[PDB]
Amino acid sequence: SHRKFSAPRHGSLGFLPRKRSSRHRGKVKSFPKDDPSKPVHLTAFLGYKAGMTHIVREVDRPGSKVNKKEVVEAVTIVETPPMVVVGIVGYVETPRGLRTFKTVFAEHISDECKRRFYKNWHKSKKKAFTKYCKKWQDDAGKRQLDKDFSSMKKYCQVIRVLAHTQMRLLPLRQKKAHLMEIQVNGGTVAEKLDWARERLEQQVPVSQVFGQDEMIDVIGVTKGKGYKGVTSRWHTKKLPRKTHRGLRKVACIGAWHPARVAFSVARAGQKGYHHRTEINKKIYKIGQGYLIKDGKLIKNNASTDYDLSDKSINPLGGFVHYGEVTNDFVMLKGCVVGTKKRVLTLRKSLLVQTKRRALEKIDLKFIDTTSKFGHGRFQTVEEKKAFMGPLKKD
Amino acid sequence: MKVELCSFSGYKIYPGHGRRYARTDGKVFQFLNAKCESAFLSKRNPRQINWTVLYRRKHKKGQ
Amino acid sequence: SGAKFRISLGLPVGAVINCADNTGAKNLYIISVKGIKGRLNRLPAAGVGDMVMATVKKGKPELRKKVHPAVVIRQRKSYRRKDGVFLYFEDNAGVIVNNKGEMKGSAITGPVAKECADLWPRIASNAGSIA
RNA sequence: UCUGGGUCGGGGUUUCGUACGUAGCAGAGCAGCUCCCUCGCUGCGAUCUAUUGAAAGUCAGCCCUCGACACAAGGGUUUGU
RNA sequence: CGUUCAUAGCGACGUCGCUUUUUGAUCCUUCGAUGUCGGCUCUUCCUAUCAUUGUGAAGCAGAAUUCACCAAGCGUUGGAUUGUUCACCCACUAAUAGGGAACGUGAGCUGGGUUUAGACCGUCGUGAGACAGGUUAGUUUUACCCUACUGAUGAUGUGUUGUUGCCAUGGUAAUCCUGCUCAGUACGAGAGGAACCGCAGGUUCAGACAUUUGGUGUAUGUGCUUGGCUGAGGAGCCAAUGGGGCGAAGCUACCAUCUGUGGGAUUAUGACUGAACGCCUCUAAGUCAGAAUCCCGCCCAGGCGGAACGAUACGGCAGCGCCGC
RNA sequence: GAAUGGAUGAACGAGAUUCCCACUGUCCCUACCUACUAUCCAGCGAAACCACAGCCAAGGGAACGGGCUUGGCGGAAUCAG
RNA sequence: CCUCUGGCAUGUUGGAACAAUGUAGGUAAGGGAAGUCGGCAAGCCGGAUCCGUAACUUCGGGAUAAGGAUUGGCUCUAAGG
RNA sequence: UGGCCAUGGAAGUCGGAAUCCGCUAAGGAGUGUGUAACAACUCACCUGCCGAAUCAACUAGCCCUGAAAAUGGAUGGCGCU
RNA sequence: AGGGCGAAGCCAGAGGAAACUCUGGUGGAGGUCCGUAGCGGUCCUGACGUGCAAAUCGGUCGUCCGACCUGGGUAUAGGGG
Ligand SMILES: [Mg+2]
Ligand SMILES: [Mg+2]
Ligand SMILES: [Mg+2]
Ligand SMILES: [Mg+2]
Ligand SMILES: [Mg+2]
Ligand SMILES: [Mg+2]
Ligand SMILES: [Mg+2]
Ligand SMILES: [Mg+2]
Ligand SMILES: [Mg+2]
Ligand SMILES: [Mg+2]
Ligand SMILES: [Mg+2]
Ligand SMILES: [Mg+2]
Ligand SMILES: [Mg+2]
Ligand SMILES: [Mg+2]
Ligand SMILES: [Mg+2]
Ligand SMILES: [Mg+2]
Ligand SMILES: [Mg+2]
Ligand SMILES: [Mg+2]
Ligand SMILES: [Mg+2]
Ligand SMILES: [Mg+2]
Ligand SMILES: [Mg+2]
Ligand SMILES: [Mg+2]
Ligand SMILES: [Mg+2]
Ligand SMILES: [Mg+2]
Ligand SMILES: [Mg+2]
Ligand SMILES: [Mg+2]
Ligand SMILES: [Mg+2]
Ligand SMILES: [Mg+2]
Ligand SMILES: [Mg+2]
Ligand SMILES: [Mg+2]
Ligand SMILES: [Mg+2]
Ligand SMILES: [Mg+2]
Ligand SMILES: [Mg+2]
Ligand SMILES: [Mg+2]
Ligand SMILES: [Mg+2]
Repeated sequence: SHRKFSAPRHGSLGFLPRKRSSRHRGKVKSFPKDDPSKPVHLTAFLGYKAGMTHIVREVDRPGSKVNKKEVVEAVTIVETPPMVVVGIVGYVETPRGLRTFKTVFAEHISDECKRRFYKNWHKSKKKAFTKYCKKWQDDAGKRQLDKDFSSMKKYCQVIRVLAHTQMRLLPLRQKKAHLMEIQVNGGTVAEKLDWARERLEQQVPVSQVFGQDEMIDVIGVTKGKGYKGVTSRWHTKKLPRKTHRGLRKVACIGAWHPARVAFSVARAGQKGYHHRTEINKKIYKIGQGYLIKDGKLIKNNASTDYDLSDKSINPLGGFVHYGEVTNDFVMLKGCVVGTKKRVLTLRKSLLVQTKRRALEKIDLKFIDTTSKFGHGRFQTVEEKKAFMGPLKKD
Repeated sequence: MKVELCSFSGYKIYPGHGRRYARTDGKVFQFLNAKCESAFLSKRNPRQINWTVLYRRKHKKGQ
Repeated sequence: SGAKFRISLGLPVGAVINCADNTGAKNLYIISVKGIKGRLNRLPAAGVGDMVMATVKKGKPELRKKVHPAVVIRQRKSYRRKDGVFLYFEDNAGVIVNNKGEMKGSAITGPVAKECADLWPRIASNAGSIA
């Protein structure tokens, strides 16, 4: 018989094999369509989820009840120290797909990057790209290099730069810097390639990719939760108290007579550590890192035009389970995928953004900087020292 | 962003945090956190409780 | 013009919020919440500012033994305002009302939540304190 | 050997709510002794004040130390166009 | 019949069918047993479409509407009584459409009801006993096998190894509503009373997340306190977590917060040019618009499928890469 | 329907119902914690069951096939469920 | 419930983890039986002293009816041989 | 020619018995629209243009409508014009 | 075990003209109530369900001076007890 009282089914099939993702670094499954017209640029970046916090802002959507009313708002800090371009890699269209065609690597490559290429660095002699870099200083090699670049000019269509992180500049344990292919979207391929050939071995900061009040897509791996039962992993009803063989289950897997259990039926398995591409996360603040002209410039982070203090986005006692954000960072609206410390791919949108909400200009009023390691009540240490007065530790 | 003061302890309450109580007499209280609010609801006279501002004013601490 | 925003709604069907207008009713047994499509097994729930059908369980015998519309005015479940302040109210409470939003009483004892005030003007007019 | 990661220590953060001891003309009263002084002295006495936002915990999956201590090319199995 | 008018909507007397969500026939299968109703829970299909999209109809002025077409994408709820299926009532709603899967689903539950044994009542029986007549009390076993599904190591290949990648094939997702505006406007004698574009939000669903609010809390963190026990103080312990305040981190909640997209072919339909048929016709050759559809996109997984690039065993015995013969 | 006992009835009942107050995770709607498991390891080590076996759709067929026909297809060995 | 006398080695094993399902305990915001055949299960209540105690009744009961208040520590007083 | 029956109005026109003559080139005592009823409109006979076949009623072949089911599916399959 | 209720009888005081009645005690009745050991075995339709167990375990329960529980001895034997 039919099921009596209808109800929409639990969980989406558009997300499954609900298995542990192969990758850790979230792949960009599609870069935006390079119109050939606008100038060249990078489409993606690779940051790190340092931590959350508040903002306060005046909102300007006329019509709303909240028009010209200061709301608060959660935000993620994605610490994003500049990447280093160490390669380009040409692709060519085929009817089979999109074959990689030619990879030209830079001359010098950091041990940050070289780390990646060995499973055990302690034990290696660190001999990678050793016979490669010989090419970059002779007649023969330099000529072959030029012919490779020329061939890419003749044949290739898509060009991706290879860059990698500056694992050096982070509070993370790891030294093995994440590489990633990032796509150069812009003018003609010959122009496109000579841009990336100029950028080779060079820094690239965040502000060169992204701008403020820009919708971007966060790509990463979800905070993993191990083996989980069907009630956790699918949010199935619990069965009642009296159930004899347990109650965090599904009762009827399936009907008798497709005499197999279907792929659509809810089973217990891996919950979390899935790959996920959340879209439309507006950049409220691209924040300038600590720098030196005479003394430190720690202010330039979490100070606003209306606050004017001497904060950084770092709260008291740091971001928890992370560190100090001593580098440039972006500040997205809302939560994003994954854990603290997780490497996170940003990506420019796939989508022509023209909604009132997606063109809204964000002027921040106040960044909360109170500790997250307990219930914080002081924004800065100087404020605390004022409020408390002197302590026995003096 | 009018920073308010905790009706128990005395600390300031920054926009994000804490909770707002609206008693039927028709007067309102702000609590920094639950710790304050619990002492308030259990009727603890904050001048008796050391860590509050009201106590330390009463006992002339600092200065 | 400007619409409501959702708020943590802590009156499922089965609550007896106290009538806070001068009718003569004391309680308001919420038998249903107006404008709820709802899902299997799920109780219809009315926060503050929500319309509601309401049997009176104790009070005058004119009102008893029939259904009236009503509005929830305070509620003990702490909702979050858009300015990031949570707020709760000490008591759940409402007012008997007609289809078109007018009160059938005349004066509201206690404070009304401004989520309810802005959305219900005739309630707001008879409300002494707001928020 | 971007000298490193680790243990201990030190800060920071934070949780709780002000330790022991000592002192007090604080302390409902009571007692012993007498100089029967009843503010006599001396003792008992919940609690109170002060020292004292003190004490104590705070990565084990918080943050910074570059202070102290050692320890850091070591072992085993592999695989060939 | 529908004032008038067979056919807007209907439809007698007659007639032709489909259907197996009714009940009968029948007894082919199973009596060395296929667990016998209902409810819960969960998935999937069908359409004979209640709503939602696109449309033709009216006895369609508007509003409300019934009739029909494409169409099953997405929905179709909360309760009172009843073991119920069914039924009815209240309430909300956009709508509270209908079914199938061994009358889906007992090694999934439950066991209220049927349907052992204990008992009561009525009617029947001389009686033992009987009763699709009522009542109450009454054991719900087993998975470690194979498959299927869920996730988890691996597998053959590529000389070995690592890299960054492509993408065959699978899956797939968004939903509907309110308010404001249009506007007391069109339409209408009035009564009443729309719609497209905007704008603001919300339902249900999905995917995350923990700044904040809440929950947990054996950091057994820090007080407080019972009975006992270290002669007492101090410091502690025991009482299967002695109890209780408050509680970091961490999990976690429409109980907190964030995000949810674009094309193509066309269907129904309405059209163009235009014969057949010196006219006329959307059609016959030819052309246009066209959708909750379908296919892709995005999104998830990634093939006994490929890719470019790196390094390729100094040695103490080594072993190999090219080249030519 | 009247000792096949009728009508009653305080007290009593691990007896059968119905409502109200209180109270609650019964539920809305699930969540976190603890202990013993399950898990991996050393040692030890059973049983039921077993024609052969074990991927599907449809067909026909003793009228619901793992095996047959026609199609889809098929990749070692395993782990927790 | 904790202790001495006396008695034991945790009931036929150990180690490492802390997943899903369980078994046995706990706690939960707002609501409070909307759950379910049915408040099943758990929760409320609980000791004592002082008040206060209904209908009904076989006058014995009902009755701890219901419904209220108090409770610690300390320092004293008075009353009982 | 308000023809007759029917008055409730049918002078062609809800219906029904009738149902012919004149002018005629020729128009039914009327196919409908519609009217309280008319009116008004609409539906032969003949021309003007154009330039050979035209049109009706049956009948039977293929094709199509009629033609709705639940795991995804079967002229045996692939396919075939 | 320990508690509760407090029947007859008895004392005093007060009233009553008498009959006798009230008030305070004492007294300790009962197939009386709570509740241990004991005896039992309601519910969870809990655990277990190739068990610890061919009927056990946990909480929750009934009863707990009486038709009470219980050892040994002794009697009744199969259409018989
Ligand atoms: Mg259905
Ligand atoms: Mg059971
Ligand atoms: Mg925090
Ligand atoms: Mg339900
Ligand atoms: Mg007729
Ligand atoms: Mg049959
Ligand atoms: Mg079976
Ligand atoms: Mg149809
Ligand atoms: Mg069945
Ligand atoms: Mg089954
Ligand atoms: Mg069973
Ligand atoms: Mg039964
Ligand atoms: Mg029976
Ligand atoms: Mg096992
Ligand atoms: Mg002590
Ligand atoms: Mg014990
Ligand atoms: Mg057409
Ligand atoms: Mg077209
Ligand atoms: Mg189109
Ligand atoms: Mg696809
Ligand atoms: Mg009789
Ligand atoms: Mg008689
Ligand atoms: Mg009888
Ligand atoms: Mg078989
Ligand atoms: Mg033990
Ligand atoms: Mg042992
Ligand atoms: Mg033993
Ligand atoms: Mg609760
Ligand atoms: Mg129900
Ligand atoms: Mg119910
Ligand atoms: Mg119970
Ligand atoms: Mg009673
Ligand atoms: Mg059982
Ligand atoms: Mg078992
Ligand atoms: Mg044992």
